[PDB]
Amino acid sequence: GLNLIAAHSHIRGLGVDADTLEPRPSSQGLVGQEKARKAAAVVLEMIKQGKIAGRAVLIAGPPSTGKTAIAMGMAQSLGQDVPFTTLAASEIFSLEMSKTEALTQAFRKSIGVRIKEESEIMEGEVVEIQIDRSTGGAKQGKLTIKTTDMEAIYDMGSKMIDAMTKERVMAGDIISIDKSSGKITKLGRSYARSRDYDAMGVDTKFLQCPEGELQKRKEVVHTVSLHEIDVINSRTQGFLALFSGDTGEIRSEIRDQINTKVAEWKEEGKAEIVPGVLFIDEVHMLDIECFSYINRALESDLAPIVIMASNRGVSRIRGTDYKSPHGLPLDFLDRVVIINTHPYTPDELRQILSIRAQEEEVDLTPDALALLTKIGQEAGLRYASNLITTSQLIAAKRRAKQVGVEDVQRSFKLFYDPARSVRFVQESEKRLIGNDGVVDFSY
Amino acid sequence: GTPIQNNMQELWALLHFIMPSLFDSQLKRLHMILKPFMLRRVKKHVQKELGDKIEIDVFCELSYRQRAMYQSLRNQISIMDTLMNLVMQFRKVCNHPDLFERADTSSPFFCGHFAETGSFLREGTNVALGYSTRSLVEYR
Amino acid sequence: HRTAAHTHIKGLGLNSSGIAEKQAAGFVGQCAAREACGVVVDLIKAHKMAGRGVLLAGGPGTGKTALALAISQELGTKIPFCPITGSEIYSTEVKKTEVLMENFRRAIGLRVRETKDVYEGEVTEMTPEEAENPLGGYGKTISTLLIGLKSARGQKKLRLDPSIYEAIQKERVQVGDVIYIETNTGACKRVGRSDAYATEFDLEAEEYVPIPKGEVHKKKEIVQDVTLHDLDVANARPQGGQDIISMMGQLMKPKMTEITDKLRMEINKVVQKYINQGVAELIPGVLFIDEAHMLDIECFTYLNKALESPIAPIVVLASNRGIATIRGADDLKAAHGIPPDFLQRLLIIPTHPYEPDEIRRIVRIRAQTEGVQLTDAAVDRVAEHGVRISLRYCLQLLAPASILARVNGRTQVDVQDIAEAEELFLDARRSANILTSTGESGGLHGFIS
Amino acid sequence: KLAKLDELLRELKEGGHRVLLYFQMTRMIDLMEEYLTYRNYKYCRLDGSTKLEDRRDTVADFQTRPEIFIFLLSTRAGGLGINLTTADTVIFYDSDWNPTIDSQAMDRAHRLGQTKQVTVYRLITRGTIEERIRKRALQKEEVQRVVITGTGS
Ligand SMILES: Nc1ncnc2c1ncn2[C@@H]1O[C@H](COP(=O)(O)OP(=O)(O)O)[C@@H](O)[C@H]1O
Ligand SMILES: Nc1ncnc2c1ncn2[C@@H]1O[C@H](COP(=O)(O)OP(=O)(O)O)[C@@H](O)[C@H]1O
Repeated sequence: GLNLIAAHSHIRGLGVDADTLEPRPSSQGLVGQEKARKAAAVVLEMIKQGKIAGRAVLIAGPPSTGKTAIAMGMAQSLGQDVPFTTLAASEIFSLEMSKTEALTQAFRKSIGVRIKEESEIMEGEVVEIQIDRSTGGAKQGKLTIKTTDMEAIYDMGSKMIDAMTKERVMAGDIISIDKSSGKITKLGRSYARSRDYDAMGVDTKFLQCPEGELQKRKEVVHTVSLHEIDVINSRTQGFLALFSGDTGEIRSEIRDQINTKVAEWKEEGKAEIVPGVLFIDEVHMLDIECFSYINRALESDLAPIVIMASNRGVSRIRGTDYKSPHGLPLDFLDRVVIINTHPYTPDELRQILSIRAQEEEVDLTPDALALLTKIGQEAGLRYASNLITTSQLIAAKRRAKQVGVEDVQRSFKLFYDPARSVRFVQESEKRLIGNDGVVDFSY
Repeated sequence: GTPIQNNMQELWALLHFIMPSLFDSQLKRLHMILKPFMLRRVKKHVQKELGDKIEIDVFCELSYRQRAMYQSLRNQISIMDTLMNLVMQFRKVCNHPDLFERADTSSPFFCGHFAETGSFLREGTNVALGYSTRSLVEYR
Repeated sequence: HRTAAHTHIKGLGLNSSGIAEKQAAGFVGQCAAREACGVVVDLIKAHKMAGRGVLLAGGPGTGKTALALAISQELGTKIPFCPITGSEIYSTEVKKTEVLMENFRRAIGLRVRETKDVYEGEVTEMTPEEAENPLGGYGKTISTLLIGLKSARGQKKLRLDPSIYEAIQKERVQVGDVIYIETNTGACKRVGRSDAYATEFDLEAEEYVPIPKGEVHKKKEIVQDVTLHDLDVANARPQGGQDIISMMGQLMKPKMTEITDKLRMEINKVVQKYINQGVAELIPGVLFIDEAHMLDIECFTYLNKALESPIAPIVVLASNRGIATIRGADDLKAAHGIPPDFLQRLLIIPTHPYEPDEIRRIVRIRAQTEGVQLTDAAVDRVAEHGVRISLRYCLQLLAPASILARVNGRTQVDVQDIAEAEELFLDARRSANILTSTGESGGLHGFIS
Repeated sequence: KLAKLDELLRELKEGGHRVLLYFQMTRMIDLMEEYLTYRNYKYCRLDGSTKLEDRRDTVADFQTRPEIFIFLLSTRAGGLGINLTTADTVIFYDSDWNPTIDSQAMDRAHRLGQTKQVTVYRLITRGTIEERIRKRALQKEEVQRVVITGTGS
């Protein structure tokens, strides 16, 4: 399809027992990190129950230790039923709006309003339309329509005749009508009328006739975030700003009205509130002004749960000239719990490389897998995973059916790992541009 | 004025036609057996006032549209192993690219729904053009 | 015709086995890097993986930009090659991470088959019909237009929607014009006057055009190449409809906007439907970020999200820097000028400085490419400057020396013409010595420090 | 070709020349006929779709009056028959693989009663399959002088 293979495509979930929250040593694409995956499983329970508001969890650990992997596992195990918002901290630095507005919008995207609405909908194959134009048009008309089970004629009002002539409905068209509003959508064309469609090229697809009742009360479930309600109410076609993104700094009295309106709908039972989760990757890229905002944005009943990831040691907080653990001020870290991810053992590296090789289309000999595992221990899990693709392409060019040690060794020779590339810049120092800007171009 | 054509059996068909008692079915021998049955005077020896055919093989070069077509069509030879098709399809763009696919009134890609006509025949002479143009991004 | 720095590069010059020929396709050497760039080319043509990164790491002048240009030539014109410097990311209209996403999506192509459903003809008659609006305050409105279109084969009368008549009004159509009406958009194009009116005696240069051939009503099949960025932008600032928003959108100043991830995920679903309908095929390509050391820690942090995207392109980075300070992260130093965090994601292709004989061979390729003839003494003399100063410097001398030769009437450059070019046109280090020697003097004739 | 033809036709019409154009594709006679109507050139057409009385008269028209500049003429339907001796120029917009047919076409102009020196132009496109055509034709005409020479009788 459209969706290609990416770094995380193998992650299908958290790999955890739904009864006990015990993580399995490998399942759903996640290997190891068991203490961290158990803690992430407890956080999913908090999210799905919705009771607790504005918890902030930090996933802290070295690079390539599965902090994003666990975050993808949580997103995949919540599924489409819950708002999950994936923010890179670099995105808050908009030119369109202030940092705190961008953080408000991110929080507001992460609470859903869930609304259930019925419509009668009419769906069937068109047997016939006649229309009388006299000559101004649309004076009267009749629709005959069927399913495999039922056939009816309808007398049409003139605005339905305008809908029919707008959407060029003809005999054989399979249509649905949202009769609460009278938009008509041409679901397709019946195969039984294929020869009527003289203007349709050979690439044209055809459906079978619809089934059952011509009219059904379909029930639709909508989830709309608080941010969408905010943006709708910002200008005459404010919803367009959900796509073009040119929302200004939306005024807070609009949001306060909406908060009141949604609490009204909750108590009336017209709607339900669905608290989601905001994920902030590389949270250390936020500055001291962002953190002091987030402190108190977490205190609302309409706060999502927040989940954050950091690679950083004791490091300088942005927007100040002093250093703190994770790169985050202690003022903020007081309201956070930390989940820590560890480095992998060799058998965990072997398993992750195997899963990555099976998610890719790669037939991998046992000695190539052993070599890639040793490279993993010495050069890191990402570099070994990047060599899988490379070795497959080398093996394919020599027409080989399997990736052998020979192909991994070409890959290892052609593409340096970070440690070898660091050595390369240290040995090549006079030929590279140094931090003083000096370089020598001569032989 | 051109009896010899592609090959010699294709000459025998003309000789058999005139004398099927003689001809039925080493090249230097031919000139000595055709001599009773053929006569060919030639315009250097005859009508000398008709000065020779001045000739210019021009060796002109492709335009940008042609080579864009040509390369996409020449790529098919690399994919091969169909020249019985392609030599003519190449020759078509050698002559003019509108023979291959004619240039026409054009516009950007339209990223939207509209109701297309299913039948030209059943439309008739009088028709109402409604405004069907609609976004495929469809916020519910 | 015009010759630039890389005009001799034609490709990576690899065997079918994927091994570099020592001099091919304009290259000399870099054989290990050309072979690695060959495997990168095959990663791209496979169109199976998203979001792999490559670093071209090596000193200035070691052919990193030549290699990236060679990749673009190995891929050919079907695949999107999207080249930028890191300095291009710093937009004033939109946040820096927006232009990263735009360039990521320019790097992903789509080829799509489109049906234009269309009307054509000479306008034979044209007649509006009206609505008597009582209390709107804008007065009357026009309820439909009836228009007669005639082609060579047949004729129709169309009762147009008001918004299609507004398209005809914008196009200034009159009776006897030939027009085109794309029902996809409702747009109207005036093709010309009908050839039935072809006369010299109009002051204005009219397009007299023949009556359209075939039926008045047609369906045209067109194959279009678009990127995901073209779709994003089309739906962010709409201009295709005959509605009032589309109309005014054509009059307002063009403006980039911080397109939301909601629009991008919606357009993924639109494109996925074109793919499932079989009318489109995906053509994922590459983003080349030259000068990637000019990025900053916020850009690199954003790439950690962007490269996880399941339809991200392949990203090739070039850097020329040793241990250097990361921009926007002034306490942090790392190799290549790239954060250690993000460097773990890349495959690094190191490029190496040339030997004297490789430089001599590049001088000959480059002289042949600029179309200038040298003596072997001249080629040796230029190659000496390539060794002693810089490859770039010695290649810059070929064009001056050719003029200086031609000025003496000799068609072939010899050592005297390079000897003059050396003295007229200094390198960076001889110029730095003039600066340093003079800078002891103050007053009028000093250089300003 | 059509670019180089347009330049050549201008040089010829400013020269007062009169021209026969041969095509291997009749659809190219349609496209060429548009281009001619989009310019000042008076012209006539013959090909294998024309009826025989139209062939009679269009040849007679062309031979009658020097106002007609150009005579579009399909290679096989138009190469074989009658004199066209008030032309002076022959252009093969496309050249037959069988060189005999191009010879017949050329000698509809180069003929007894021919008014002026016939100049033949052939619009070969470099690097295309057209090169193979003209090579095959030139090989075949050499073979057709191996396999005969001399008066006969
Ligand atoms: N425990 C794991 N199980 C399966 N895949 C993993 C695991 N840990 C990491 N990976 C994979 O290895 C790569 C690097 O880990 P990632 O989570 O992206 O790094 P970081 O922790 O720096 O965000 C990713 O493609 C990820 O999917
Ligand atoms: N292997 C090579 N063969 C031929 N020309 C080269 C080679 N490497 C570099 N060049 C040329 O030398 C110049 C410097 O290379 P360039 O790619 O600009 O270096 P950088 O790595 O700084 O981009 C360019 O004109 C380039 O075309």
